[PDB]
Amino acid sequence: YCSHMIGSGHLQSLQRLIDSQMETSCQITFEFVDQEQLKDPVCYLKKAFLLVQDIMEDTMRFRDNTPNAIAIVQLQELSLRLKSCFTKDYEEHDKACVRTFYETPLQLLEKVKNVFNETKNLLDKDWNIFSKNCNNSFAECS
Amino acid sequence: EYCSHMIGSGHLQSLQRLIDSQMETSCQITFEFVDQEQLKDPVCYLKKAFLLVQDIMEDTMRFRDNTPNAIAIVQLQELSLRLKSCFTKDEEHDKACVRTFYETPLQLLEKVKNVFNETKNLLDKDWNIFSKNCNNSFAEC
Amino acid sequence: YCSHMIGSGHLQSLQRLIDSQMETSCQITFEFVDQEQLKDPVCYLKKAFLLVQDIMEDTMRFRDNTPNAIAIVQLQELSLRLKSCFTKDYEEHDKACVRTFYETPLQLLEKVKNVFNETKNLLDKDWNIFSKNCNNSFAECS
Amino acid sequence: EYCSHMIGSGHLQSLQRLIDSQMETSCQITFEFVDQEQLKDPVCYLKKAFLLVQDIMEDTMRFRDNTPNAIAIVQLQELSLRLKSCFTKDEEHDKACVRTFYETPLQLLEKVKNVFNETKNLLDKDWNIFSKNCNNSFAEC
Amino acid sequence: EYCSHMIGSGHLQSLQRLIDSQMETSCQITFEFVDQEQLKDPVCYLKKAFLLVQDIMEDTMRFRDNTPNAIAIVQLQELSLRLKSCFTKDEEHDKACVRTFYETPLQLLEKVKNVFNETKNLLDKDWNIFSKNCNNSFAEC
Amino acid sequence: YCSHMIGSGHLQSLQRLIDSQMETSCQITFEFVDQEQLKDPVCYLKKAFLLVQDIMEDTMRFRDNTPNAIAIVQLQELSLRLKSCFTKDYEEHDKACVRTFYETPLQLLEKVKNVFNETKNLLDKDWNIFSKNCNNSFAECS
Amino acid sequence: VTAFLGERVTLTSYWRRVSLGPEIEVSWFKLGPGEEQVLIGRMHHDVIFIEWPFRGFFDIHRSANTFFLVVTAANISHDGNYLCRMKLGETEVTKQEHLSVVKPLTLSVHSERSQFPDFSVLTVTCTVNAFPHPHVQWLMVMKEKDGSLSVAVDLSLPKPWHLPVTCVGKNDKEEAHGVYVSGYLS
Amino acid sequence: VTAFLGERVTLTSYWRRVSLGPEIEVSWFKLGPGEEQVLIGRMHHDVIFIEWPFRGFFDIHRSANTFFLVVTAANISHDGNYLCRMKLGETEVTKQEHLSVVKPLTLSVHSERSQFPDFSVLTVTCTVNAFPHPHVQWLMVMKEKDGSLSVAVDLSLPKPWHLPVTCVGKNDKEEAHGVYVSGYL
Amino acid sequence: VTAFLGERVTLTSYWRRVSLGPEIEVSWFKLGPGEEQVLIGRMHHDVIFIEWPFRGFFDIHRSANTFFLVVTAANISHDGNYLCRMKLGETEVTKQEHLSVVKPLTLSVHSERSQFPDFSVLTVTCTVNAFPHPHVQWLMVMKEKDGSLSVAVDLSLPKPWHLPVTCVGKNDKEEAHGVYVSGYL
Amino acid sequence: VTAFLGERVTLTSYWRRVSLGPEIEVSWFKLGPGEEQVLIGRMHHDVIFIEWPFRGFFDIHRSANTFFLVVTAANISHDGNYLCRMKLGETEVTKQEHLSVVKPLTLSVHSERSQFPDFSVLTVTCTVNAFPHPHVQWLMVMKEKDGSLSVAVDLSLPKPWHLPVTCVGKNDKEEAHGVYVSGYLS
Amino acid sequence: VTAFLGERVTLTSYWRRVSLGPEIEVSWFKLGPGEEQVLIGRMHHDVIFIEWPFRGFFDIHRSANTFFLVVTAANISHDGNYLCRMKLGETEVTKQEHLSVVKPLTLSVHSERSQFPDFSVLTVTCTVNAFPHPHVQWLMVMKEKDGSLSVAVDLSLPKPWHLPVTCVGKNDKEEAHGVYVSGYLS
Amino acid sequence: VTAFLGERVTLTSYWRRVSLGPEIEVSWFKLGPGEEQVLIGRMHHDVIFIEWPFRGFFDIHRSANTFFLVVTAANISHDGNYLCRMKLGETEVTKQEHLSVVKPLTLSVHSERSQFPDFSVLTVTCTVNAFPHPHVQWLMVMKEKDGSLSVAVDLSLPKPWHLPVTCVGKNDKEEAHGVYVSGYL
Ligand SMILES: *[C@@H]1O[C@H](CO)[C@@H](O[C@@H]2O[C@H](CO)[C@@H](O[C@@H]3O[C@H](CO)[C@@H](O)[C@H](O)[C@@H]3O)[C@H](O)[C@H]2NC(C)=O)[C@H](O)[C@H]1NC(C)=O
Ligand SMILES: *[C@@H]1O[C@H](CO)[C@@H](O[C@@H]2O[C@H](CO)[C@@H](O[C@@H]3O[C@H](CO)[C@@H](O)[C@H](O)[C@@H]3O)[C@H](O)[C@H]2NC(C)=O)[C@H](O)[C@H]1NC(C)=O
Repeated sequence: YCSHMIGSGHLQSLQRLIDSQMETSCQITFEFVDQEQLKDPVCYLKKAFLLVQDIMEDTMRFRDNTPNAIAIVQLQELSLRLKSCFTKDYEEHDKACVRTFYETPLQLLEKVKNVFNETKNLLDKDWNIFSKNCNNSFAECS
Repeated sequence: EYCSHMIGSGHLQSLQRLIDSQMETSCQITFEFVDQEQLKDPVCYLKKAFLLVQDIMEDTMRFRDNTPNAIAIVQLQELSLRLKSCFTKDEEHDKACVRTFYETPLQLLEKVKNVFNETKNLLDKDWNIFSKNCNNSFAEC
Repeated sequence: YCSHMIGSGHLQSLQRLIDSQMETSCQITFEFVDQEQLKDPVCYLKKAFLLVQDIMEDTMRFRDNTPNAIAIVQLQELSLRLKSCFTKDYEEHDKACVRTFYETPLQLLEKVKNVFNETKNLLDKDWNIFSKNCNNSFAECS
Repeated sequence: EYCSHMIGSGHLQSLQRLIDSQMETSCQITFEFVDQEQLKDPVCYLKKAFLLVQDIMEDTMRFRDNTPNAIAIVQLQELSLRLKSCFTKDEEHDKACVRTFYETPLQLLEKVKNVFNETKNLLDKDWNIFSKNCNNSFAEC
Repeated sequence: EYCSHMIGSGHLQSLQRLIDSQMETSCQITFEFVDQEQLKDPVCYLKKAFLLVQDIMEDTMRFRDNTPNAIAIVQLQELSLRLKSCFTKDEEHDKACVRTFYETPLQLLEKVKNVFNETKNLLDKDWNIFSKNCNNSFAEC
Repeated sequence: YCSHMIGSGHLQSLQRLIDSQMETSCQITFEFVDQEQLKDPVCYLKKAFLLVQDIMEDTMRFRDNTPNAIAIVQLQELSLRLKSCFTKDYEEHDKACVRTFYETPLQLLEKVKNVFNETKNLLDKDWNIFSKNCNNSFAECS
Repeated sequence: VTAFLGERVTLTSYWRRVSLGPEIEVSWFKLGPGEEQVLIGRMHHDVIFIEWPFRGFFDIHRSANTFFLVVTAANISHDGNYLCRMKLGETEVTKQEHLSVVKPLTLSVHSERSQFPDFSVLTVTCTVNAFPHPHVQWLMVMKEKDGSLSVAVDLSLPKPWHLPVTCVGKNDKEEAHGVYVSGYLS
Repeated sequence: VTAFLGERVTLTSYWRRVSLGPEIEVSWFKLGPGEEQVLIGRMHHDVIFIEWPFRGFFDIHRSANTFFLVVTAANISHDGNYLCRMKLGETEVTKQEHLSVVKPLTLSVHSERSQFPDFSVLTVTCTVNAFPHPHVQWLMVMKEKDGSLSVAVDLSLPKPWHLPVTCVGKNDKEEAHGVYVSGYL
Repeated sequence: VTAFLGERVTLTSYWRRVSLGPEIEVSWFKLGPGEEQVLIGRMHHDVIFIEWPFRGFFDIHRSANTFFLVVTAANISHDGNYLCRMKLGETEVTKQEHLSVVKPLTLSVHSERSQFPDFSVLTVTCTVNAFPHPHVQWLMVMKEKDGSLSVAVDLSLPKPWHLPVTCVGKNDKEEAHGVYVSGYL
Repeated sequence: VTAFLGERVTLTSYWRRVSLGPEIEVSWFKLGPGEEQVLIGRMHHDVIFIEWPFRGFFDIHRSANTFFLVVTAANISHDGNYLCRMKLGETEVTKQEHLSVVKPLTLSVHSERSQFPDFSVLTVTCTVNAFPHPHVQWLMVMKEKDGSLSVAVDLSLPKPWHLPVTCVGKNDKEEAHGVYVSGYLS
Repeated sequence: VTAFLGERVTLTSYWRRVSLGPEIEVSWFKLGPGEEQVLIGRMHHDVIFIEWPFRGFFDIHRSANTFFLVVTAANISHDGNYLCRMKLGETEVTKQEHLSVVKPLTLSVHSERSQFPDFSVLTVTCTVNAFPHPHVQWLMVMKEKDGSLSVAVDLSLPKPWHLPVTCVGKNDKEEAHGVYVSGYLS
Repeated sequence: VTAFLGERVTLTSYWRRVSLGPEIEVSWFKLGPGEEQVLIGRMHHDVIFIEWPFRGFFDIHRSANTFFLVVTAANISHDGNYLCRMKLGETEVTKQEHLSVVKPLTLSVHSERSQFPDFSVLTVTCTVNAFPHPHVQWLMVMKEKDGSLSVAVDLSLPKPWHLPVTCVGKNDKEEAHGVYVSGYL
């Protein structure tokens, strides 16, 4: 039942955010999963996804009551549900396998989209996928 | 007479749709624009501001081709191409009265929106307004 | 009776001392009343006079038994009498309102003569003049 | 013959009256006079000493005009003016045999008194004494 | 043929008598001799060594005239004078193959004794031995 | 009986040692009686002689069983006897009146010969000569 | 721009097209005399390198399309014109800036009395050190190590001294006064 | 981060929310031992001021929510921990970065023959001056002014001298070899 | 007495009786704290000898009953009390004089604008170097090598800068003003 | 002979006739350029005197017929030819010696990476200080105060760095290698 | 006059008419070479001022009609002629004085023995430093910083040394002897 | 032995038996106070090595059973006791020598006349700088840098000055005289 928790309409809105942002040299600092340190395809996503949600509040922001601002609140509402399709692992590992990037906002959104797109894809195959205790795979990161 | 009916309400809306769309950040950029303090007259301010806006959009506002916003820009440039006729030209004062602003893109779009909106309102009031040759005002700069 | 304590013959001898001294560049140091600090005409003289007497012993000196040496002893004898026409004031003020001068001996004698001449003059008017307690007028000096 | 009776006893007295009169002090002054050591002969010593004394009184001994002492000096200069005849002159040795003394005025007057007194006594003994030409003695200096 | 019978046993004895006689000390001296390492061939080694020994004795081994040892030296020089004929000569290599030894006199006499003794033994074996011209061997040095 | 303790044959052997040594620049250090410090002809010899014997062992050396080596042993044998013709003086003075020389071995032997020759000569005159207590004459040396 | 001595100051330049920042080969220069161009430092893809002479005195950094030449601490030598040349491929664009350095003037007054023939002639002295244009004047040039300019003037006052007396010093539009009022003695 | 000697280097800090850049009161420190704080410089609303001690050695500049600390030219002194204090009103956030400065090692070889009791013992010397961790060893600590660390080792070879001989020097992962092949005599 | 820096100065003492000058054994001292005595020089029968420390700085000469102590060129060190000891046989008389040395004040004004948090606060500085008593105050201590005393004061002016501003400096009775009228920008 | 830097070294000479030692008037010289002869020191009857210039650097002593010129401590200046002239009466004999001084080479290797336009080009440096003949070479001149000779060579390696890389240094027959194996970072 | 080195010395002058002292404008000079006149100091009405060069080295003071030029401490440079010019109104009078400075001679004797070919030749040395005229002589020129003059002489004595030996040194009329009596060794 | 300053000097030691020279392990020391040992150099089989401190100042060489210690140029420092340690196997013999360095005395005479209270007292001065034992006295200690000892004496002569006056200086047996005959004035 988690396979169709993430609606297709959600990726549609995200694509709009991307295709609706202005192109510039501008660059910012944001937290995100260290891809090199955490290479396991499944645990990487599980962690990447949970991370995006904390990041989303203060990173992806728009004027209140705008089409995009609504798109963001919808993505948050979506997570409140998903909170069940994931199992708690451990608190030590929050901020583990995480690094920092200094890159353009468009490049961030591309990462966020990519994370939502792959996440949805994996869920379609198996809705029980993100119940995994990745504690051991988190341990390698530093 | 025909200038009054060119800048459509719809154009101002799309500009707002671009602004509302933009993501808020501390990011700042340098762009050319009219120095409001250096040249304070409102009528001439719009007059010169406009000539910059046309060269501005090319380098400043960019979106992936065929996106709602990229298309929105094309509608504005076309609008501007025909509009140049409704304005009298006084080109020596180019590079004069222009100052560089280090400001966020939102502040920019707000400046551009302000120009188009102020323009529309002023044109509606008078289609013959822009016969003035503020060459003297430019000298004040 | 003090008005005619100072004989005219005394000033006569003093004038001789002056007109009988040799003119030179020579200069000496002697004590004398500070004229600027003590400006009161009456107390200035009372103090100037008493001061001249101590000064006279060691300042105005001549070969023993000469006309001038006698003139000096006569001036001293004159004072021993005057000691009554003056009233004691205070001992603090001895060496108060007094300064030092570096000038020629002739200039000293001119000062001494001047002091005797004015003193005699004031006494002629009032013989009770130098009974004044000038303690207060001495206090200003420094 | 006439030289013997010129320097009066009265003149020596007045000189003493000036000396007795002077006030005693540490004061010292520089004056020109004959160097006694450099030229030791007593007869020639008085001879030269005299020529200096005449130029000396003008600059050295001064008193207010018409005082007993100022007049006393005039009596001595007059005395000296006529006396020059009783002395034979040998002028080249001028500036020679003269030394500067830094001494008290009393010491000076004593030197001058000594000269006049020694002179009078020596003249009384011999009026013809000063025929000698000590040019040789001056060379000793 | 005649060379075989020249170096008498008696000569070797006297050399030993000089050696046995010498007083033992740490004393060391510098003398010229053939470098054994530089030229290793035994037959040529004796050949050159000999030419040096003749110039050597004059400067090296000295005794008071007419002493048993001084006379002993004379018998050796005479022996050497006639011996030169039994040796073929190859003089350019003089100053070549000679090295300086800083060694005790006993070590020297032992070197000289060794030469004469080795010589005698080798001559006895062959009187015709010293026809070789080791000019090539000298070049090896 | 000490006069003919030192045979003539002994000096003969010593002369041979000298005339049988090689002449060189070589020089060595050896102890020997200070001639200047100890000038007394009799005590000088008595001390010079006793000194030569200690010196002889390690100074005058030759290959074992050679003519000269034998000559040395004979000189030592000679001393073992003479030990009676001399009287003990004092032990303080051993190494007193002694100095060091840096000279050729031939010059040493000349000194040794000279010492044996003069010693024999003095003994011929008086065989009781070397019974003298020279302690006092040793004292001057330093 | 204008900046005072020792202060941090920044000259800026930028690339018209806002899309590009790191891609631009930035290079700042120092206009010496005779239109000489002394390379201060460079930047490209956020790899900055300052020539060793200017090292520590100048730095370059970027934010989006804008490029900054930061003067860590300005000195009088830095007064002059600078140049930023930006290049994308074969096309190049140039911007020119004039940094005017200023050293706030220092007006100093002091006096000393004649020692001969008497002690009656008092001479007050007014000295003003500033940059770029010091100037001193009484109301009736030396170079320093800093690179600044000192200049001074004297005034002689016979007794009676007509005090007070004022001297006017100024650095262009900057200005200050120095007034000698009374002596120590009288 | 890691950087070599003399090179330019930048440490970064940032504000969590991307909305704010200038509003943040940024201030960088140099952490001495005991995590003691030495003020390098401050920034606020793009007005920067570096303390005179660090002037010319360090600079601060901003881009969006990011805050840069620029090391003009790094020296050994700079190696250590740095701390950024970002304050907005009553809230304050601290971010810590570690700058590791490195001086490329310099391996040197040199030999000497014993002068007593003989000239038969050859002692070859391998010297490696690096930072932070120089190391030398033969195959069979002194402090400099620049702040680096020199270390050396000797190898004694009795006659006959077994050559070649190799010494391995290295600075952590950096590494180089020195080989004495033959003597002059 | 009072004298300025570098100038020539003379303190005097004298004998009570005018009869005697040369006979008196004159000797001058420099009184350090605690009225301690440091011998400057002596005089007797016109034979003078100055101690080598003070040689060239001080001299003694006589005129009649008077005795002069000449300061060739006065420096701040000389400021203090001096004591003359005049001895004739068994009697001895002491006379004390005070030399006050003065360095004409030097009033200087200079300004700077704050570099943090903004460039809006102008701090003007008034510096007065004098002796013995420098003093500075705005209208609204360091020791030098020459021995003088420098003192300064700062005045902060928030925008808008209320100019002119006057600072009053003075050295006892000596006095001068400094006025900052306008900035460069 | 051959001797290394700082070592004690002795040149010798002697008199043919072994009977005589002190009688010989010995005198050593230092062959400067142009067949110049600089008197080092003398000896006769065991009375030695070294000229003050060489004092402490050279000494003379004798043992029998042999004469020794001792170099207390050799320096590069001492490399050259020496001369001993012995005289007995009017006849003289001369001996010549060549002292070759040597300073064991010092091979040093080190690297530093480009700071612009990137950090990809690593340049290793090979420096060899020796005497008399230093020589450096990569396998793909300055004078020191000691009197020695330093020489060095550089090698530029674009990434990928083809490490290891070897440099060969040598002093005539003396030789040593320096190999840079790996960088600190990668 | 004559005065020794370091001593205080006074040159004097005076005004004929004994009535006047302060009224006279006194001025002392220093006669350099070529009849040059270097103003030392001045005085008038008891206001004295010494030119800064001579400051501390010279001082002027008065007593009645007499004027004094005091040399605080004499040095060799001060040897020469001085000039005092007194002026009352337009008329002037001049006095000239010659200050002869003297540095008491210093006679020093010492020896050293030959180091080659033997130790038999003893060379004694006699050195005399004085001013103005030093002179040394055995019985069988350098300038110092003080301004004085040093001069010395040597004597070679082959063994037997004919000691004692005397050297005579003198500064004009001043004189002293130095006698080497016996060596340390014999 | 005894030697003068700057001269070359040699101390000697030797082996008792004349048979052995090279075999002996020779080593010389410089005896500081307390008979403490400072190693100068060693020799064995004609291989010599001087410690770097004494390098150039001292050398060792051998001739037969003798062992020389050569002082290139002697200075005052060298004066003292030296000790030679000669070792052969289990036996060891020590020989001690004393080097007395001497600096030829330098006698100097110089005079001054009193400057106070008058110029009547002439004080002549006799100065003798020698080593090891300088001595001065009139007929009627300071240490230098070279290590020698200077001493002087003053003689006061009231007017009339009784001249000549003689001062006798000497360094042990070495001796010289100084005579002041007349003044300049
Ligand atoms: C102000 O005046 C005083 C003197 O009243 C000066 O102090 C004195 O300065 C001199 C040298 O300038 C000192 O003498 C020196 O002694 C040293 C050895 O200690 C010597 O090497 C020098 O050649 C010189 O002779 C003297 O000791 C010192 N103090 C006193 C009390 O005499 C002072 O220098 C003057 N200036 C200033 C700025 O204070
Ligand atoms: C007298 O002779 C002695 C030696 O017997 C001299 O003392 C020695 O002097 C040398 C240098 O002149 C010292 O060596 C020096 O070491 C320093 C480092 O501490 C170094 O920088 C120098 O290059 C030099 O190598 C030596 O330590 C010293 N003492 C001893 C016992 O060796 C002395 O200099 C001679 N002259 C005098 C006036 O004493």
